[PDB]
Amino acid sequence: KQFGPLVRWLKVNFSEAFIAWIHVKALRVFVESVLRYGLPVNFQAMLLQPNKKTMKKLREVLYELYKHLDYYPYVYYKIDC
Amino acid sequence: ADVQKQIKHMMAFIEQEANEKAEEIDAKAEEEFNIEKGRLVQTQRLKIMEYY
Amino acid sequence: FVAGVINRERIPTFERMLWRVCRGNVFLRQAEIENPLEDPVTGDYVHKSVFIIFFQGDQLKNRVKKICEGFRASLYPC
Amino acid sequence: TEFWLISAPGTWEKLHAATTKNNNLAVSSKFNIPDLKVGTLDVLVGLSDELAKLDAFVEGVVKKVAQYMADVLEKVQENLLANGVDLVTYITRFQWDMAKYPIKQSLKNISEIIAKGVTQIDNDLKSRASAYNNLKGNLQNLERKNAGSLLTR
Repeated sequence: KQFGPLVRWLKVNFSEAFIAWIHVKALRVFVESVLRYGLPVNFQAMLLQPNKKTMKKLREVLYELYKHLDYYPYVYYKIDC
Repeated sequence: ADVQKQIKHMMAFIEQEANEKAEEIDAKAEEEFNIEKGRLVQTQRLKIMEYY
Repeated sequence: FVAGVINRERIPTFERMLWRVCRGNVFLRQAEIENPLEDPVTGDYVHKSVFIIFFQGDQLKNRVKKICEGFRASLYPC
Repeated sequence: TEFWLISAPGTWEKLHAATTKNNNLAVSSKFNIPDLKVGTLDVLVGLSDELAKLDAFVEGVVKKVAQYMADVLEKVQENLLANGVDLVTYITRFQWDMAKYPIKQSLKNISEIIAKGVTQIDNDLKSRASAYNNLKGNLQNLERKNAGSLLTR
């Protein structure tokens, strides 16, 4: 009897927790990008997508674009589950 | 070169700090105005009702 | 506002860290003092440099005082 | 699987499409974020430490929910998010604007509402799963009392 209730309670909780944690990292990306990059009114907010076993080249590709622009020389927040 | 960018980032910030505290007194100048007016009305009502 | 003194050998890594953790910015003034002075045990006969920490914000004062002690800077009230 | 999350401010959003030309690295979706209420520089710096504190607590409490899911029927990744997988949700999510009001203060008010809301589910599910684990352990003792020699069973 308690297994059916706890699985419904976990599905109510864990789906709301991941949506809140994604909203928490979005506020964390909203902050510290207004200070690193300038704020005339707002910053140019874009995002990215995960990568498998090629992130050593992705870090090399991102640092080449960011060293001329400007721990990283840009804004970054890891979110791995 | 990048130092001249960070100058106008801060000058955008300090001017923004002057703006937002001006709006919170802009709201305060009308939030107290409609409640101070009814306060003197009620006491002048209580003065004019006793002499009535 | 903070005014203070730091040696010449630690000033380029100081502003690299000062740009890093403050990260809005503080408009740093770089100016080297003349012929070497000496605080008694640290440091013995070194020519230092002044700096200027205005920043106008009065919140980043906590975030710079840790850096001023971490790089062992000597600060005086102006 | 990991998840990478990089903003590049400085059109410039077409330089985001120039990063889509790097197809051998990632797809690099957009994930539009609405304009939040700003206006503080002192409180924004202080909120950066609080957002760092709230991020580690909320993800860490969520990791215990996955461990408590193995206590139910013992692997399977069925964590659907708004009738969607976690990759498909995060590619096209946004701020809900009603669960966290954009008109309210994003530094204090919208952050603590997400904080007290998550901590309400964190404390309640920690206590509720302890009751279901208490009945599961005693039923194993009911199987342990029906085991062994006849002098002890």
